[PDB]
This record gives sequence, structure tokens and C-alpha cells, in this order.
Amino acid sequence: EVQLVETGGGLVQPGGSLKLSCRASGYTFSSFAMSWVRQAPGKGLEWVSLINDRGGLTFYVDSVKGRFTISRDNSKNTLSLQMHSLRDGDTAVYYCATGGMSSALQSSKYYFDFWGQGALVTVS
Amino acid sequence: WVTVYYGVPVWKDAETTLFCASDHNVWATHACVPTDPNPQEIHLENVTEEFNMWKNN
Amino acid sequence: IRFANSSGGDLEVTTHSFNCGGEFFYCNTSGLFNSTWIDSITLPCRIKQIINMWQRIGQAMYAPPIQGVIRCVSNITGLILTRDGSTTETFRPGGGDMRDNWRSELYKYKVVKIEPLGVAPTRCKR
Amino acid sequence: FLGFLGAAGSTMGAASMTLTVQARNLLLTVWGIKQLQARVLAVERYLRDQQLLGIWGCSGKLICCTNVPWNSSWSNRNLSEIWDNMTWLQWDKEISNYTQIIYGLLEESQNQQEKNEQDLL
Amino acid sequence: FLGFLGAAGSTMGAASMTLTVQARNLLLTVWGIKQLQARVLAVERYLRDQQLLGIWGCSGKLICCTNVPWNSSWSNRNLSEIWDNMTWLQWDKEISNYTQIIYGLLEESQNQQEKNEQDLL
Amino acid sequence: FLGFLGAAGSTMGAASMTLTVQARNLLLTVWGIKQLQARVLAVERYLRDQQLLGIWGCSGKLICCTNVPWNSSWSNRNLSEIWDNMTWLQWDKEISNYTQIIYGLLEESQNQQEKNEQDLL
Amino acid sequence: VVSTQLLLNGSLAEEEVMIRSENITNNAKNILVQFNTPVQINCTRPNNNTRK
Amino acid sequence: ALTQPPSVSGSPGQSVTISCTGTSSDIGSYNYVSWYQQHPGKAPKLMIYDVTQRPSGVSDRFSGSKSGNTASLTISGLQADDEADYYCSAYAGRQTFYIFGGGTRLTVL
Ligand SMILES: *[C@@H]1O[C@H](CO)[C@@H](O[C@@H]2O[C@H](CO)[C@@H](O[C@@H]3O[C@H](CO)[C@@H](O)[C@H](O[C@H]4O[C@H](CO)[C@@H](O)[C@H](O)[C@@H]4O)[C@@H]3O)[C@H](O)[C@H]2NC(C)=O)[C@H](O)[C@H]1NC(C)=O
Ligand SMILES: *[C@@H]1O[C@H](CO)[C@@H](O[C@@H]2O[C@H](CO)[C@@H](O)[C@H](O)[C@H]2NC(C)=O)[C@H](O)[C@H]1NC(C)=O
Ligand SMILES: *[C@@H]1O[C@H](CO)[C@@H](O[C@@H]2O[C@H](CO)[C@@H](O)[C@H](O)[C@H]2NC(C)=O)[C@H](O)[C@H]1NC(C)=O
Ligand SMILES: *[C@@H]1O[C@H](CO)[C@@H](O)[C@H](O)[C@H]1NC(C)=O
Ligand SMILES: *[C@@H]1O[C@H](CO)[C@@H](O)[C@H](O)[C@H]1NC(C)=O
Ligand SMILES: *[C@@H]1O[C@H](CO)[C@@H](O)[C@H](O)[C@H]1NC(C)=O
Ligand SMILES: *[C@@H]1O[C@H](CO)[C@@H](O)[C@H](O)[C@H]1NC(C)=O
Ligand SMILES: *[C@@H]1O[C@H](CO)[C@@H](O)[C@H](O)[C@H]1NC(C)=O
Ligand SMILES: *[C@@H]1O[C@H](CO)[C@@H](O)[C@H](O)[C@H]1NC(C)=O
Ligand SMILES: *[C@@H]1O[C@H](CO)[C@@H](O)[C@H](O)[C@H]1NC(C)=O
Ligand SMILES: *[C@@H]1O[C@H](CO)[C@@H](O)[C@H](O)[C@H]1NC(C)=O
Ligand SMILES: *[C@@H]1O[C@H](CO)[C@@H](O)[C@H](O)[C@H]1NC(C)=O
Ligand SMILES: *[C@@H]1O[C@H](CO)[C@@H](O)[C@H](O)[C@H]1NC(C)=O
Ligand SMILES: *[C@@H]1O[C@H](CO)[C@@H](O)[C@H](O)[C@H]1NC(C)=O
Ligand SMILES: *[C@@H]1O[C@H](CO)[C@@H](O)[C@H](O)[C@H]1NC(C)=O
Ligand SMILES: *[C@@H]1O[C@H](CO)[C@@H](O)[C@H](O)[C@H]1NC(C)=O
Ligand SMILES: *[C@@H]1O[C@H](CO)[C@@H](O)[C@H](O)[C@H]1NC(C)=O
Ligand SMILES: *[C@@H]1O[C@H](CO)[C@@H](O)[C@H](O)[C@H]1NC(C)=O
Ligand SMILES: *[C@@H]1O[C@H](CO)[C@@H](O)[C@H](O)[C@H]1NC(C)=O
Ligand SMILES: *[C@@H]1O[C@H](CO)[C@@H](O)[C@H](O)[C@H]1NC(C)=O
Ligand SMILES: *[C@@H]1O[C@H](CO)[C@@H](O)[C@H](O)[C@H]1NC(C)=O
Ligand SMILES: *[C@@H]1O[C@H](CO)[C@@H](O)[C@H](O)[C@H]1NC(C)=O
Ligand SMILES: *[C@@H]1O[C@H](CO)[C@@H](O)[C@H](O)[C@H]1NC(C)=O
Repeated sequence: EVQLVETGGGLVQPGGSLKLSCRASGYTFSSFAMSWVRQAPGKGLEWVSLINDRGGLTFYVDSVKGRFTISRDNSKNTLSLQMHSLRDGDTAVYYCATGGMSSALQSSKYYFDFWGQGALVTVS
Repeated sequence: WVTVYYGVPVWKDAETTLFCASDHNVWATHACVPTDPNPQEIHLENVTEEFNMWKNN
Repeated sequence: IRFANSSGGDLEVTTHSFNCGGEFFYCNTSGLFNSTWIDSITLPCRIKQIINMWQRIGQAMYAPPIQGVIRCVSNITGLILTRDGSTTETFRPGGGDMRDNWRSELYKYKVVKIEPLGVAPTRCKR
Repeated sequence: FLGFLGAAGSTMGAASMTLTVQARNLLLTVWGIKQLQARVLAVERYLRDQQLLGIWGCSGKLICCTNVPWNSSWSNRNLSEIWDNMTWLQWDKEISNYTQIIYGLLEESQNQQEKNEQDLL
Repeated sequence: FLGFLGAAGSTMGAASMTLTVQARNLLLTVWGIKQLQARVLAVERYLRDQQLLGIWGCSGKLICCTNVPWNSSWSNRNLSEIWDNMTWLQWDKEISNYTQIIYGLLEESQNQQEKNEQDLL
Repeated sequence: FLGFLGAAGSTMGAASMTLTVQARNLLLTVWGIKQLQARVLAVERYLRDQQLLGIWGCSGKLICCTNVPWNSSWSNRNLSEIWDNMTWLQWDKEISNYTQIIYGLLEESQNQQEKNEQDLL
Repeated sequence: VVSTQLLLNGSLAEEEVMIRSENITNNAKNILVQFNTPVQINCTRPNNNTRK
Repeated sequence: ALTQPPSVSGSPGQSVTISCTGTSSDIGSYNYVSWYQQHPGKAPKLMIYDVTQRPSGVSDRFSGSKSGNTASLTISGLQADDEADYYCSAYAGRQTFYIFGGGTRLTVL
């Protein structure tokens, strides 16, 4: 049993900022790469960002590349995503997911093993 | 796939020349390296090693 | 288990030889190794001035005499025994080969060579 | 944390983070000869390993990712066993017989690469 | 222009253009021992500096720009004073007490970089 | 194929594929001094060549393409003669008198490059 | 320290007296016995010698 | 991204196939095409990873494969509880790490 629990505000004005976070338990947090995926309110899934298990490498989808920051703290078992500027197009459910990458000395993943429940973020 | 690592904690049995060190003597006088006043010893966890005092050069 | 004194041979072998205070003593240990199974014990000693070290022949040394009275206090920390060999075993003092006196201190140490290169499979490519 | 060879009993992926710990420890006339021979040898051994890394294209690195594929005949194990269960001492024994084959292949791939890079300039 | 150490009284930014001048100057049996010891030592000192540059990721360079930030507590001066007024002899005295801290940081940042570069391949 | 110096009579472009063959062959107290001097010298000669490649920006390479133009006054020949007809022994004689000029130019271009690369960071 | 039969001024065993040999069943081999406690021995040459 | 917008259906006990079509420098060249199952209002679950493999806890009613630039998910002994939106994704190399197709609603008849 593992848990990923998204927390964070769900309502902002465009032009502002928002920080989401994800608390993890039931697995060694530090052994996994993690990512954020958006669920558009009426459509499908979109990958947004990926962070390495050690926190040194981050990758982004072009649409948020100059706006969002992904960060990790392995001592508290948490992820965070700091949104800035915010667009109406960013309204979505934001899911915390475990997986996405690998670390060279272990088998690759390139898939998402665990998902959280999702924080809902509305840009008005 | 092949990755080269340097500084790997691996060893083999060997016979070499050791030098003397110490803190008008018949034995060691000046041809002896002054000792380290704060010498080290490192415990190696999970290491089993074969010793043979009768073949110790 | 019986203890017995040493067998014959030269003085340097059959007695307890040591250098203390600058003079070379040859002591008779038959008073220590004389028992079946398990105040003070006095061991008489002889002294020499002309010494042939180790087992070499051709290089003798003269030990200058020491003025005054010599007194030495030391720790016996071990023995070298040889077994004389069907219901009993006899142990006698042995010795004469100096490597046995260093082997007893160096028994815990081993010398190894470090080999820092190695290769292993990883999931990456140049 | 640990000092020299402290990671020797650790697994291969736990070790290999301590590579600088070991790398830095590699550096009466008759008595003097014995000491000079010991010092000269330490230098010669050091330089031979450095020359070898150089011809493989790994100069200046402690971790060098090469372009030679791993042959499963050398060791048919998954990354999980090699990096999480085994120690470097155990590994060195397991593939001792293939070391010279691997070294020869590393030299050859560098020679091919080095020439390709000249043709592209 | 100037020969070995000629730039010693020059400012830090005037010097540091002469780095190759100094780098190239680093290279009866009892008499023979004295000379061999002198030669062996020159080699050992040379190699220790080279090993150290290697673990910091500066192998083969005379000027190596690293990824460690400068802490103003080490020396609170602007580039104008450091490079245009001071000499290297003065500078070496000013930050003598921080040399080992800086060296430790340089080793750590290289270890992190070296691993990140493996994960990206 | 061929061992050490086997390619000595081969043309320059036939040789220069064997660079690792030669690179790897460069590595009673009075008797002991003679042997130590021989060993120390082999190390010193090796290191001087390595230092020189380093200051030219060719560290770790057997083939290093530089940014210095060839002056036709050094040798007015086409690539076909140099690489397909001549041997390295013949070439070394042909341009012996220009070796120090070329070496000086190689050092200078590296110093300029090394600084340009600092300004761009 | 150079001696025969008895080993002097050396180190002691940590817990118990220990018997060590290359081959304990070979009577041609020596047995080294390491004590875990010292036995003190007092030696003397009770003669007021002079030197010339 | 990847495509398969229409719904899919069949009666219990009938198999269904769900397509996922991409391009060459994406799904064709990388054998990393996972599938996820999302019931409305719930987080997605991983059903298939890499190409054919399934996570422990996933039943053998779910399997899949790829050919050319087209991947597919096969559901065999279709159950009422399979009514979920199924999504495919793929690793598309560095720079563009992941893409997803639209989901397909599976209706059990
Ligand atoms: C086992 O260990 C013990 C303890 O370490 C050791 O006993 C020591 O022996 C030495 C030498 O016999 C003693 O040192 C002498 O002490 C007297 C005290 O007045 C001095 O006068 C002596 O000086 C003369 O010799 C010097 C030699 O360099 C001359 O320089 C000097 O001018 C004099 O001629 C000398 O210092 C030492 O005191 C004892 N230690 C104790 C605690 O008694 C013992 O010998 C070891 N056993 C064996 C077998 O090695
Ligand atoms: C060592 O001391 C013992 C004890 O005094 C000497 O033993 C005597 O040896 C003679 C030899 O025939 C025997 O007849 C005596 O009976 C022995 N004494 C005892 C108490 O049995 C021994 O000779 C001395 N060893 C040396 C080499 O002088
Ligand atoms: C004989 O053995 C005793 C016991 O090991 C030695 O005395 C010890 O010496 C150490 C040296 O630091 C001290 O720390 C211990 O406290 C001493 N023990 C006692 C009970 O005092 C003694 O020095 C040895 N004698 C010789 C000659 O080496
Ligand atoms: C050992 O004791 C016996 C007792 O008779 C004696 O004859 C013999 O000489 C002793 N050995 C030595 C070396 O003194
Ligand atoms: C050995 O023990 C016996 C037992 O009495 C004794 O008579 C004999 O003298 C002892 N030997 C020595 C050398 O003391
Ligand atoms: C020794 O083995 C134990 C077994 O779990 C491990 O935890 C420990 O870290 C190992 N030692 C080292 C130096 O890692
Ligand atoms: C792998 O090694 C075996 C022998 O160890 C050899 O026969 C085989 O050809 C090698 N594979 C490749 C691809 O070279
Ligand atoms: C692969 O990993 C598993 C651990 O689940 C192990 O049981 C198996 O032996 C490994 N396979 C090989 C090729 O050694
Ligand atoms: C290898 O390490 C993993 C770590 O959890 C452990 O589960 C596994 O059983 C180990 N394998 C062996 C063969 O000990
Ligand atoms: C390496 O050679 C030895 C020689 O006896 C052999 O026993 C051993 O199995 C070989 N190792 C491997 C991995 O085949
Ligand atoms: C010495 O100081 C003077 C002061 O202006 C300066 O011009 C000169 O260049 C300095 N010496 C060197 C070697 O630069
Ligand atoms: C700068 O150095 C001081 C002490 O010299 C230290 O306390 C401080 O944390 C350092 N700053 C940073 C950012 O590490
Ligand atoms: C900065 O430069 C000026 C020169 O105008 C100098 O006066 C000042 O002391 C410098 N500041 C520091 C931090 O040393
Ligand atoms: C540093 O050099 C500049 C060069 O013009 C000079 O103006 C300035 O006063 C110097 N600073 C000191 C402290 O000498
Ligand atoms: C370096 O240590 C010495 C020790 O006396 C001290 O006086 C000096 O001020 C220290 N240097 C700095 C820059 O603090
Ligand atoms: C020697 O010259 C002949 C002339 O054709 C050539 O074929 C041969 O390969 C040369 N030797 C070597 C080592 O190339
Ligand atoms: C080429 O060399 C000649 C002398 O060898 C020299 O005069 C000439 O200037 C050089 N050419 C260039 C472009 O430097
Ligand atoms: C250029 O190559 C030709 C071969 O056709 C040769 O005859 C000529 O001498 C070469 N020219 C020079 C500059 O040496
Ligand atoms: C150089 O080698 C080519 C190879 O075919 C040959 O034709 C040419 O004549 C050679 N030139 C000389 C001067 O030997
Ligand atoms: C090199 O110098 C010597 C000195 O006698 C001269 O004869 C020779 O021609 C020179 N080489 C060239 C290529 O000019
Ligand atoms: C010890 O010596 C006996 C004497 O025959 C021999 O049979 C035995 O094998 C030896 N033990 C060892 C371990 O060699
Ligand atoms: C040995 O004991 C006797 C018993 O009378 C005593 O007289 C003598 O002085 C002691 N010897 C030593 C070295 O203390
Ligand atoms: C030895 O003789 C000298 C002569 O003066 C005397 O002073 C000394 O006390 C004597 N030593 C002993 C131990 O009796």
C-alpha cells in the first residue's frame, strides 16, 4: 500500500501564483522519480513535469516551461509544484504520480506506477 | 552498457615492501619515518577476509 | 598432559635466552616445566660475553660489561612449546627460530593491494 | 561518513559514491633504496591506470559511460542483482576471466570513435 | 615577455595569462640517493595537483570555471579589487583559512554533476 | 596485427592507427641506483609529453585536431604525398627545423581559446 | 624483543589463553601459546662489577 | 499526440480491442507504451507497461501488443466492471517525454 496525497489551493485568478504539494508514504520516496500529470476538466491526460529521485534533474512540457517549478524534498517525503502567471488553460486536476524516469543503475520505467487522487485547480 | 569506474574498493593479496615508522639505538634510529600522532583505523562492515599467519610475509 | 623440560642441544636452544640491562642471560627453565597436568620459583642463570646472534657463524660480538648491579622486571606473555609424541602428551619448551617471536605479534595483519579499476553493466550509452 | 575502503562491504550501487575516497589514497643507503623503490612503484602503478583510462576515452573521469555493449555471456544478471545485492569484491571475482576481453573492446571502440570525430571536422 | 614568476608582482588579472610559464617549470651512492629523492618528490607533488584537478572536473585545463558559488564570507571584495589591485601572493594570504572548505565543496559539486550526467545517458 | 614499431616502415596514414601500440610501451646499492634512475627517467619523460599535450588542449587524446593553420613554408606538399607516400620517420626529418615554431603556436592558440571560453560563460 | 622459550613483553590475548599452530597434529611443528594475563618475572645479576 | 477518439463496446464475455496510433519517431521506435484505466471521478490505474507486461494485481484479462506505429489493448473476458476510460501513452524521446492519446470509453453491453 502506498499513498500519494495532493494538497494545495484550488482557486486562483489568472496572473497570480499557486503552490501544490504531494505527501508520500508506504515506499521509499527517495528511490523513485516522480511527475505531475494534468487532467483537463473535459478531456484527457497531459504530462507536465518530471523530477529525478535525487531532485537534481527536472523536465517540463513546453507550455509551462518558463512558468512552473518542480521540486522535491526527500527528508519529508514531499513533492511540490510552484505555478506562476497562471492561465485559464491551466485549469485541471493535477495528479501526483510515481514513475516516469529511472536512474541508470536500475531497470527503467518510462511509465507511471502510482497515482494520487488529484488536486483541483481552477483559474478564474 | 559497459561503464568504467575508477576508485572501486577492491583488493587482492600482495607482497610488498613496508616501511618503518616510530614515535643510538641498535635498530631503528634515523632511518625511520616519524609516526602519525593521530593514526586511523576503519571498521569494514560486512567484510569477511581470509588470514593465514603461517604464510605471512 | 605432562610438562617436561627441554631436550639437549646448545645453550642458546635448551635455555631461556634474553638480553636485559645490556647483558646476555641463559636461564634454566626446568623449574617451570616440571609437572603432570597443571614463595617463588628461582631459575639459576648463566651469563656470556661472547655472543653469536641468531644462527649465524662468522660474526661474533663481544658484549662490554655493565658496571653495577642489574635488575630487570618483565612480563611473560606467552610460550613456545613443542610436542613430544598414547594416553598422554608431553610438552617441552622449544625455540631458536626468531621468526616465531614475530609471528606472534603480526598474526593479525595482512597486506593487500588496491585495484581501483572495474567495469560493470549500466543502462547508459556514451 | 566512511573512510578508505569503508564501503568495501557495501553493495555496488551504495559504493561508487565513494570513488574519491579510494582514488585519493593511491597518490643507510640501502634503507633509502627500499623506500625509493616503494615510492617509484606507487607512481608507476598510478600512471598505468591513468594511461589506460586515457586510451579508452575516460580521461579525467571517475565514472565513464562507454559505447561498448554488455555481452550477457560475461554475466547474465539484471541490474537489480548487480547494483543492489552484490559488492564490488564479489563482482570482481565473478567477471575476472572477462576483464581482458572487455579491455580490448574498450580500446577498439575508442579508436573508431576518435577517427570518426576527425572526419567530421 | 617575462619569464618564470616574472608576473609575481603583477595584479591577478595581469598575471593569469602567464599560467603556462609557471606550469612548465614544475616538470657516491649517497649523493645519488639525494638526487633521486629530489626527482621523485617533484613527480609526486606534480601528480597530486593533477589528481586534485581531475576530481574537481578540471582535468587538462589551466583555467577552470566551476559551478560552486562564492561565499562572501570568504572574501567580501568586488571583482575590481581582486583582479585589478591585488596580486596572487596577497590573495593567497587573504583566503588561506578557507582553502580547505572551498576544496571540499569543489569535490562535492563534481560528484553530483558526474552522476547527473550518467542518468541523462 | 603488428606489434611495437611494426608500422615504422608504413606510410603515415597506414600508421597512425597503431598509436596505442606505441603509447603503451612508454609506461649492490649502486646497481639499484642505476635501475631507479632508469625508472624515474621513464616517468619524467612520459609526464613531460603529457603536460605539453595538456597546454595545447589535447589532453587525453591520441589524435588532436587543433586550430592552427599550416604554413606552406614548413612543408609544401599535398595530403597525398604526406599521408600516402611518406613514413613518419621521413616526415620527422623533413620538418625538424619547424618543430619549435609549431609548438609555440599551439600554446598560443590554446591560451586564446581558453580565455574566450571563460568570457562566454 | 629477542628470546627463547618464553615470550617477553608482548601483547596479551583479549579473553582466553590461546593455542596456535600450523598443524596441531604434527609433532614437528611449534605451538605458540598466548596468555591473557602476564606472569611477572624478575631477573638479576647481583654483582657489583667494575669496568676498565 | 496518439489517437483513438471513438468509444468501444461489447457484451460480457466478448473481447474488445482498443487501438492507439502514433508516428514513427514516437510509438514506432520506442517500446514504452503503457495503458491506464480511469473510472470517472477516480485516479488512473496502470494496466499495461512497456508493451505487453502487466503490474502485479492486474488480471490476465488485460494484455496488449504493438505493430508498426500502432499499439493496442486487448480485453478478453469482458466484465461489467471494465467500464472505464482507457488511455494509452508513450515515451516519445527526450525533449518531448510523454504523450497521451485521448481516452476511449468502454461500454459493456
Ligand atoms: C620488558 O619491559 C621493561 C619495561 O619497559 C624493560 O625494563 C626496562 O629496562 C631498561 C634497560 O635495562 C631500564 O633502563 C635503565 O634504567 C636504569 C634506572 O636507574 C638506568 O640507570 C639505565 O641507564 C643506563 O643505560 C642507558 C642505556 O641507553 C644509558 O644511556 C645510561 O647512561 C645508563 O648507562 C637505564 O635507563 C628500564 O628502567 C627498565 N624499566 C623498568 C620499569 O624497570 C625490560 O627490560 C623489558 N624486558 C626485556 C627482556 O626486554
Ligand atoms: C637445570 O636445573 C636442574 C635443576 O637443578 C638441573 O637438574 C639436575 O640435572 C642433573 C643431571 O644429571 C640431575 O642429576 C639432577 O637430579 C637434576 N636436578 C634435579 C632437581 O633433578 C639441570 O641440570 C639444570 N640444567 C642445566 C642445563 O644445567
Ligand atoms: C605487564 O602487563 C601489565 C598488564 O597488561 C602492564 O600494565 C598495564 O600497562 C598499560 C599501558 O598503558 C596500562 O594502561 C595498564 O593500566 C597497566 N595495567 C596495570 C594493572 O597497571 C605492564 O606494564 C606490563 N609490563 C611490561 C613490562 O610491559
Ligand atoms: C631436563 O631435566 C633432566 C632431569 O634428569 C635433566 O637431566 C636435563 O639435563 C634437563 N634438561 C636441560 C636442558 O637442562
Ligand atoms: C620436578 O618435580 C619433582 C616432584 O617432587 C621434584 O622432585 C623435582 O626436583 C622437580 N624438578 C625440578 C627441576 O625442580
Ligand atoms: C552491512 O549489511 C547490512 C545489512 O542490511 C547493511 O544494512 C549495512 O549498511 C552494510 N554495511 C555497509 C557499510 O553498508
Ligand atoms: C558474447 O561472448 C561470447 C563468448 O563469451 C561470443 O561467442 C559472442 O559472439 C559474444 N557476442 C557478441 C555479440 O559478440
Ligand atoms: C532478475 O531479477 C530477479 C529478481 O526478481 C531474479 O530472481 C533473477 O534471478 C534475475 N535474473 C537474472 C537474469 O539473473
Ligand atoms: C537484493 O536486495 C533487495 C533489496 O530489497 C532484496 O529484496 C533481494 O532479496 C536481494 N537479493 C538477494 C539475492 O539477496
Ligand atoms: C575463470 O577461470 C577459472 C579457472 O579455473 C574457472 O574455474 C572459472 O569458472 C572461470 N570463471 C568463469 C566466470 O567462468
Ligand atoms: C609594478 O607596479 C607598477 C605600478 O604602476 C606597474 O606599472 C608594473 O607593471 C608592475 N609590475 C609588473 C610586472 O606589472
Ligand atoms: C557562507 O560561510 C559562512 C561561514 O563562513 C556560513 O555560515 C554560510 O552558511 C555560508 N553560506 C552559504 C550559502 O553556505
Ligand atoms: C567595491 O569597489 C569600490 C571601488 O569604487 C571600493 O571602494 C569598495 O571597497 C569595493 N567594495 C567591497 C565590497 O570591497
Ligand atoms: C585599483 O586599480 C585601479 C586602476 O585604475 C585604481 O584606480 C584603484 O585606486 C586601485 N585601488 C587601490 C585600492 O589601489
Ligand atoms: C586565518 O587564521 C589566523 C590564525 O591566527 C587568523 O589570525 C587569520 O585572521 C585568519 N584569516 C582570516 C581571513 O580570518
Ligand atoms: C612495405 O612496402 C610495401 C610496398 O608496397 C608495402 O606493401 C608494405 O605494406 C610495406 N610494409 C608495411 C609494414 O606496410
Ligand atoms: C609562414 O612562415 C614564414 C617563414 O617560415 C613566415 O615568414 C610567414 O609569415 C608565415 N606565414 C604566416 C601566415 O604566418
Ligand atoms: C601534389 O600531388 C602531385 C601528385 O599528382 C605531385 O606530383 C605534386 O608534387 C604534389 N604537389 C606538391 C605541392 O608537392
Ligand atoms: C604515392 O602513393 C601512390 C599510391 O598509389 C602512388 O601512386 C604514387 O606514385 C606514390 N608517390 C611516390 C612519389 O612514390
Ligand atoms: C634544418 O637545419 C639544417 C642545418 O644544417 C639544414 O641543413 C636543413 O636544410 C634544415 N631543414 C630544412 C627543412 O630547411
Ligand atoms: C598435519 O600433519 C599430518 C602428519 O601426517 C598430516 O597428515 C595432516 O594432513 C597435516 N594437516 C594438514 C592440515 O595439512
Ligand atoms: C628471588 O627469591 C629469593 C628468595 O629468597 C630472593 O632472595 C631473591 O632476591 C629473589 N630474586 C629477585 C630477582 O628478586
Ligand atoms: C658498587 O660499588 C660502588 C663503588 O663506589 C658503590 O658506590 C655502589 O653503591 C656499589 N653498588 C652496590 C649496589 O652495592
